[PDB]
Amino acid sequence: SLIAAHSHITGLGLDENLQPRPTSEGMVGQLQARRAAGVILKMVQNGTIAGRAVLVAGPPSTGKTALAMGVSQSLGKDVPFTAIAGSEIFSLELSKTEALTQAFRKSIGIKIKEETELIEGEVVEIQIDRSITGGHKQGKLTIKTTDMETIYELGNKMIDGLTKEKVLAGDVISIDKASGKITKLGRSFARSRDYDAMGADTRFVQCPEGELQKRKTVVHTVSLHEIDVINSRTQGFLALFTGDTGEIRSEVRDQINTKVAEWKEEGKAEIVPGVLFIDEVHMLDIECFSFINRALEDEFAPIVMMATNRGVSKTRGTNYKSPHGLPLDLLDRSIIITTKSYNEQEIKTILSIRAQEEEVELSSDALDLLTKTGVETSLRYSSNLISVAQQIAMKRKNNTVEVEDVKRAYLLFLDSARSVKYVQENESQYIDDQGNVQISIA
Amino acid sequence: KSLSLIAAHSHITGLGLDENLQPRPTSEGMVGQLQARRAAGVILKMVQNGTIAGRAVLVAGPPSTGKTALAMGVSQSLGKDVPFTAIAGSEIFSLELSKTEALTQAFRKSIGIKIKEETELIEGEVVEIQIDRSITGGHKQGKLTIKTTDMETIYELGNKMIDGLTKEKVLAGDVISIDKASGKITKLGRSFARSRFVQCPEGELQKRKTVVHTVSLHEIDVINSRTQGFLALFTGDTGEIRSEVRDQINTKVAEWKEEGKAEIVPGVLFIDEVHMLDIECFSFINRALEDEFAPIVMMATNRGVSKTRGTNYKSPHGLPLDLLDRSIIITTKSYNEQEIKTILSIRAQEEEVELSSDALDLLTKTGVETSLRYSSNLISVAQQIAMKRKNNTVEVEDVKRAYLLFLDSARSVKYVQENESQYIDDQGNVQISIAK
Amino acid sequence: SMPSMDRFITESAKLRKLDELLVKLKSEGHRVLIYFQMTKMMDLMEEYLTYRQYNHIRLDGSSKLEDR
Amino acid sequence: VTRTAAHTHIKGLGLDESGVAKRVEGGFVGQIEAREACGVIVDLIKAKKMSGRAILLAGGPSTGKTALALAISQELGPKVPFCPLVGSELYSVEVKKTETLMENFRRAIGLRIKETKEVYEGEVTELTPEDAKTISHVIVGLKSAKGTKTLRLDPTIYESIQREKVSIGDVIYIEANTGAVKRVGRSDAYATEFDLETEEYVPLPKGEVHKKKEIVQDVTLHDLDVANARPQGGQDVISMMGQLLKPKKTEITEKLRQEVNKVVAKYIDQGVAELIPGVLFIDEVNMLDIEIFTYLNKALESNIAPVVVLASNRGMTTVRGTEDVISPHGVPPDLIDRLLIVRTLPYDKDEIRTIIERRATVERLQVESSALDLLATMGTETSLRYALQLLAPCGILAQTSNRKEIVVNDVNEAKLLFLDAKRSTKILETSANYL
Amino acid sequence: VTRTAAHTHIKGLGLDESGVAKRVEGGFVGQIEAREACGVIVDLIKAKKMSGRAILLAGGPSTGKTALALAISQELGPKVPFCPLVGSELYSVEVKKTETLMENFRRAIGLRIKETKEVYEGEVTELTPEDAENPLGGYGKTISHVIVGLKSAKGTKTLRLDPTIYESIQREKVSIGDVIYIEANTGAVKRVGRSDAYATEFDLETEEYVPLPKGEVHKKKEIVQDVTLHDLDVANARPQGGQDVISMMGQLLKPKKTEITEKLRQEVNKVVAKYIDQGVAELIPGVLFIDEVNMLDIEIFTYLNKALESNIAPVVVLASNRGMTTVRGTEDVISPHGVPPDLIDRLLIVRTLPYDKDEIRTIIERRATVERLQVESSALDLLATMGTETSLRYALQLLAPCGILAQTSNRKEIVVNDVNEAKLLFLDAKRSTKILETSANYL
DNA sequence: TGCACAGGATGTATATATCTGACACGTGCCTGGAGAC
Ligand SMILES: Nc1ncnc2c1ncn2[C@@H]1O[C@H](COP(=O)(O)OP(=O)(O)O)[C@@H](O)[C@H]1O
Ligand SMILES: Nc1ncnc2c1ncn2[C@@H]1O[C@H](COP(=O)(O)OP(=O)(O)O)[C@@H](O)[C@H]1O
Ligand SMILES: Nc1ncnc2c1ncn2[C@@H]1O[C@H](COP(=O)(O)OP(=O)(O)O)[C@@H](O)[C@H]1O
Ligand SMILES: Nc1ncnc2c1ncn2[C@@H]1O[C@H](COP(=O)(O)OP(=O)(O)O)[C@@H](O)[C@H]1O
Repeated sequence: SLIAAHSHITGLGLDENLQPRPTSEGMVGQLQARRAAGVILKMVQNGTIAGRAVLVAGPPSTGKTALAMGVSQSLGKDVPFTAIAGSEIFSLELSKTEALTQAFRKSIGIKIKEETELIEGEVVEIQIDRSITGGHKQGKLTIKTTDMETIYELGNKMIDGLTKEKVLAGDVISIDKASGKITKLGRSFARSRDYDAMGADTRFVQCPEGELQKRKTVVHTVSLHEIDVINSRTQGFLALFTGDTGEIRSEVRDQINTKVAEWKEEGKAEIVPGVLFIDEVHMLDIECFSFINRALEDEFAPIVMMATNRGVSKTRGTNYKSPHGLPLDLLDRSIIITTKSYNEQEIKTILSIRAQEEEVELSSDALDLLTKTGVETSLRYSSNLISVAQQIAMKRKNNTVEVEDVKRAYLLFLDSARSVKYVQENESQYIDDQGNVQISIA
Repeated sequence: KSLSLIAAHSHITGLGLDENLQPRPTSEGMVGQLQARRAAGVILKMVQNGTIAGRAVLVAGPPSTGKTALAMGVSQSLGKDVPFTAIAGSEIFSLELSKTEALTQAFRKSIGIKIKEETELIEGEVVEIQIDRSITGGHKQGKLTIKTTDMETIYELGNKMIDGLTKEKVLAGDVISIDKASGKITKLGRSFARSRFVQCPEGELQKRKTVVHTVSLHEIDVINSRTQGFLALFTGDTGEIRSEVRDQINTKVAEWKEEGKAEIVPGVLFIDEVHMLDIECFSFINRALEDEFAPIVMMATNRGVSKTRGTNYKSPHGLPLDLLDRSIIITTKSYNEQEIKTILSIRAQEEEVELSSDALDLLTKTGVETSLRYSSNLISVAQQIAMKRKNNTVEVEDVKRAYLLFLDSARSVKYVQENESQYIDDQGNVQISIAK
Repeated sequence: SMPSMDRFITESAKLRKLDELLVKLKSEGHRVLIYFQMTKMMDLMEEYLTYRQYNHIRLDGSSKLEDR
Repeated sequence: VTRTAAHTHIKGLGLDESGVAKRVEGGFVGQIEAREACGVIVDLIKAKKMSGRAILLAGGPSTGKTALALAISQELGPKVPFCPLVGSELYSVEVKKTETLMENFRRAIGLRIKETKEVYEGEVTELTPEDAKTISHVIVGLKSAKGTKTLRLDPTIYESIQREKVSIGDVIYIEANTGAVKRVGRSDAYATEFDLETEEYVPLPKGEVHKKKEIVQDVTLHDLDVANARPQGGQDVISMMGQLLKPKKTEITEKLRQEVNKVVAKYIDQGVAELIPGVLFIDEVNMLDIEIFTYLNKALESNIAPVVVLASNRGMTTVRGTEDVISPHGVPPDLIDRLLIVRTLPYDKDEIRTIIERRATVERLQVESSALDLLATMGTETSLRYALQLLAPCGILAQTSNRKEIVVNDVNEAKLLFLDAKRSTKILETSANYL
Repeated sequence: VTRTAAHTHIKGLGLDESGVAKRVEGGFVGQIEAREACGVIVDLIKAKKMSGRAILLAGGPSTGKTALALAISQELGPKVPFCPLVGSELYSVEVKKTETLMENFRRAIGLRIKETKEVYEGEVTELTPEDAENPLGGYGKTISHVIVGLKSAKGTKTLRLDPTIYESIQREKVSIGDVIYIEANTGAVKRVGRSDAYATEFDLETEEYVPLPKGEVHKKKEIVQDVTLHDLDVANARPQGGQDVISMMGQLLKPKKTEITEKLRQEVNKVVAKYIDQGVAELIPGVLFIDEVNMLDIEIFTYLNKALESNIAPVVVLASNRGMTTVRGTEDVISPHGVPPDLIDRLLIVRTLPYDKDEIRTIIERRATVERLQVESSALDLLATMGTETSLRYALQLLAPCGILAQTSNRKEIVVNDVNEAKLLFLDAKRSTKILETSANYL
């Protein structure tokens, strides 16, 4: 992929005692929040308790989404991490509670164990009997290895898998019984007489030896929401991609819960919980908070992580002000992690890490100037200036960003404060709140 | 039929009136409100005459003073076959129908059409069925012996009767009913032969039965509109029926009325909590009452000089003066202690609760102190406390225990107001910790 | 949905543990006798064996004297 | 017997041949100038030359506006289209309000078609198809009580015949122009072939086999617009169960309306059709949004727009959808510049008495003359509508005591039982808990 | 081993046979009067006579309102239906809130039906159709009959199938040698699997092998089903289950909620009353639970006023934690608990009380027992003092980070240092608000 | 002198296990009923 904003973070940077190293795994500073996030990560990996709400709060440009990305990178594969924004709940197709229920159920994974049989051999004879219209298909398949020789019976899906990537009586194929996958490994016979239509340029492999049929055990992870969408109607596997799953009824959900408990009892399946991350949680109505207050108390609930940057602001859907934009019912049943602002040394380390990520070589004086201008202005502006000064650096044909490149990039592009200063100086040229402007210069 | 546990108006069997439209002091489960009962009897005679249409009657009064009970008494005294549509005020705010369309569908469900037709049926007990079939089934010969308690016969069977008899498999001793024209055969069960269970029919085998159908105008509007079938009467997605089909139905009904093939019956549309309607609904109702195919509309409200919905001014009963000019108003009053005691006695006899006299006096005192509905609700939960200590009759201390356990409004308001720091106020400020 | 066979085996803990022991007993390649006390307790166990397609024969009170 | 509902004592404007209103004529009492203006408007509509003319009649509540509109509709006759409407009916949740306004505009332009109905019916006695796998034709011989008739038929009708499962001896119904085939049932002559049967048996038709009739079809332009713009497709003649996909209303384009106008203009020039413009009546016009008021200005300047009649009972009132626009009758002034306003005056005592006597005569009630003056005094004190609506409880209370004449005791009893708005408001003010 | 989430330490109300609540049993501590009132309500529900009764649970935040409703649901048992709702769930974009409220009202009335099925089953041995005279005649199907030969244990039958049954037979893709299952009530066919009388290891489609069915081919069996009235309503509204064209196309279209008319409900009520009168049905009314009732607006309250006065509606349990709050959808009315006074007049309010220090301490002790943690006595005293000082829920949710911090130090017990470190790492609402007050740029 | 409580004895309940016990079905055969005059 490309280079993103949080592409330099691989994990949380913790030792075996859950003590954060100062400069490791792309995360610097913020030791208390990193220790708390490691505690939350170990709580998730324990898998015992459910329905805990964690809130990350602080000023802007502090490392909140960086902390969530570090937690998701330390989580690893096969554990679902659903990351959504606050504005994605509002839809013209589903209600708010239905979208919240789907986002909750996307973060619970079910690990299902299956028994399969693998067949690898050389094809000898293929007989395919089809009706006149081509609908009803059946036939026999004679496959061999160097020791055995077996005749199998074919269904419709097997004939469809054979007539795609067409096997020509001497190819070495591999068939998975439980998955229905046919893979053409290559041709071993290398027949001379061939029709001049297809390529048939497959690689030369050997005929396999030994047992024709081998038993195997496979596992796979399927989310709960996938099972609800699949069992919702006839073509739910299409609705898993088209997103046309309109307001699944509650009876489907409780029958799925009963079947999941039955599968856990039988030893077939095991439940793997995950993390649901809601960035910018303050853009939610009070009805969404009221639904979350009851959805957190279920057994099938993931660890919900919320991030916000608001102070004492107005809760959406009401007419009063609350801390973090959240009502006190949600703040009572949630645990708060507080992030703190940086020094100049952490800013310098962040800028050095981001310059190393973008393959940009900086001089020491350029790094000091960027550190100073990231102390004065925001950190994100000095982070964004690096690639611009880099392109200016090959515009004068040297592969090292000097002080003059940073000065030119500071000259061409503006801050938040300088644009405010220019607008307040030349208010007559911009359209104000009442729609007044002065276009003519005479 | 008509399964029901116990309703809040289940003790009302109709208006208690004599032949001279005077109310008895206690009859058919209704106590008190003699002027309201007399006015409702006048409205009932207005409906039963059926010679005028489109009249609005408003029932207004304080809450929990016989408003919905009067409508239930009118509906029980109306009898069957006459339509009665009872909707709420907030039911017309749909998502796939406009408000005027929902009001039109509610209006046209209260006018019925009476059609009488006669059919022929063959009902009896099957004695013996003899079926002869070929190898290929090209031809089939059939003999059926059927009987009642008065006659015996044997029928030579055709092909389609044989195919309709092997489908819906009948044997000897069954009681079946056959329609000749449509070919529908209904198994009524088995006869009284032990060797569900239905007595054998008597009289003639081929009877001529006349049935009287009552079809609302809305059903004919749905059926005649070709966009949806008759299943829209059950699924409910009629979806904005046009006006030309309604005009055709009105002209055809007026054409059938002259030739004597059909009769018009009018009904009552009851709109409970009419103050929840919007101003545009009131403006549609102002013109919907001036039509020949309009029922008698009864509206109920308890608002006094409230804000009209959709406007910014206050109006009496929450209704604009144009609608109040077209209506006649029935006013209900509050109850004394004897009316409350009689109503509590009737509700005690309805729920099969045995009450002591002192418990009845305590319930009457706490009914005139707080509310009628609170004392009505206390009886069924006092009976469980009575049964818990293995006693049948409800005593005084059981009512006192139920008063101690379940709170009323006036005590709960005071308990909230003394401890306002523990609850969420209008500003979202609450205190959860006990100390400090 | 037809009554399943795996469920027939997982709702009884004794039958489940017997299946777990019999898997390694068959992997060892052995010979095994099982004693019972009820008619249907071996009638269902025959169904379990035919699910497992194991070679088995039965001797009980209803058996004739020649079969023994 | 007869149902009377707030009207139907109005049979017309009661004008003479010179357009001068008599005082008591056509069920109208008083209101000379408004009736004469409505007669002029009726003559203008019967002229059938102008398009998009709009009038508005304004006054107080219960003063005779809707009665005047229904009198206009009675004066024009039944062949002229008349679409009644309330202003709140334009807000639909399926299409925009401008589309509904254009639909109600095109619902008020009619057509007259001369047609001929030809019907064959009777018992089938011969069904001999002829080929040249494809049938060339089929010969059907019908039979009734007055004789037989032998007809040739194309195979298209033969496919409909074998759709209906028609054999020898069934009574059928064939329309010559449209090709409709209906099977009535088996004949009564074949009722004894079996003792028990599934077929139904009907007698022979007593009339002739061949019947002819002249009919006149009345359609509107909106019906043609609906019939040419079905979104899913066509439908069969018989469909007791609806479509699997629900067809909702759609925004019909201008191109379809232009093509419909072209086809109708071609059919008019051959003398087949006849164009009858009509009246679109909108009551309670103050319940319209400013957007519908703006689109009405465009719709009134078309070449096919009918005569529009509006009613309102507001004074200086803010327009709905705006904030600080005050205009008379709740109608914006740019629209007000396009109509003619007809004033409608209130009533004094004796006309109220005469109207009460008229409604008593229509409702088949006998009122004593002593009770009539008390009813008129009650009507002047409270409302005309309150006095009019109190006649039927008075009649029922008189009939209860075995009297066929209204006695003033019944009027006092009906006053005591049923209240008006003012006494109910006085109860509302002098009360403690929610009435 | 097991999953715990904010509950499941509660197994019931914990009463004796006289209805007197113990101080600590059944997972409950305190709240004696509320538990006794809920026991009276439980007996009223088990009486199965009343209809449209309602109670309201009023109290502060974190006092045990949802816990009492879950205890009622556990004391009733799984046979009695129980429909838990939140107040925000009634606003849907497919159908109006009135229909959703009526749907949840009808979803809480159960029914138990003894159902008789006519069943043909066996192993397919012969599958022979015969043709029509003119297949291209336009009207009528291609075939006329299908001869099916079924073999079961100790029996063998032959059937001449209708073509309409054969559409469902061939839609299941049966063949010779398959064990099938035909249900004569609806015409539905289930293909069980290949017969085990033939070979097994020569298949490639992971099929299931089944022995022959016992007994005769033609059977009649009795089946006890549990069905709510809402299930019958949505079955009749969207008909899937026949063999006709409409029932076949009903399974393929996208489902959508529709406004079910009252005529269908009256017909369903008539059929259910006939089933009860025949003696094959039993009616089980249930409980509908609406938590956070203050999220409803005035229109749903006004419809609920009508819906409680029907003769079918179940017992409704509400909950709220507002003192004197304006009702949503209004401007200036003020009512207790956000519930309008006309609805308040039909309720029975059950008051709920806050806890003390000792009750907080024993609740912390029991929840530490449930989560399988060992807590020292001084740490338990500090946790109880913290719960009195800040919140019960904050002291509840700090147990598991304390356990994690104890486990990272290679220990089993929880000591004071872990509680202090969890205090320093994790904050509550009051300290976060105090930080936000003394903040620089809206922290 | 009488009564109440506790301990022992015995009935029993319901699925077994052996285990007969008297019944209903799958093959020969020959002669007498059916077709023809
Ligand atoms: N410790 C850190 N390690 C790596 N990147 C950081 C760190 N702290 C801050 N950042 C950078 O600062 C920005 C933090 O903003 P964001 O991720 O939106 O979270 P928040 O809004 O809570 O500050 C990110 O672009 C991230 O790259
Ligand atoms: N006259 C009466 N006779 C019998 N029951 C009555 C009478 N008046 C009131 N009630 C009872 O009082 C209760 C409240 O009546 P209702 O009119 O439904 O309340 P509201 O006035 O709020 O509509 C009802 O359950 C009804 O049974
Ligand atoms: N001149 C009249 N003669 C007879 N009846 C009249 C006359 N004017 C009005 N009415 C009656 O008075 C009532 C007024 O109703 P309507 O005209 O609908 O009120 P509005 O003018 O407010 O719409 C009608 O029922 C009508 O029959
Ligand atoms: N009497 C009690 N005994 C044990 N735990 C309780 C008791 N009361 C409340 N709780 C706990 O307090 C928490 C909050 O109670 P709950 O009713 O869910 O929320 P609220 O009281 O805010 O409605 C629950 O997790 C519950 O386990």
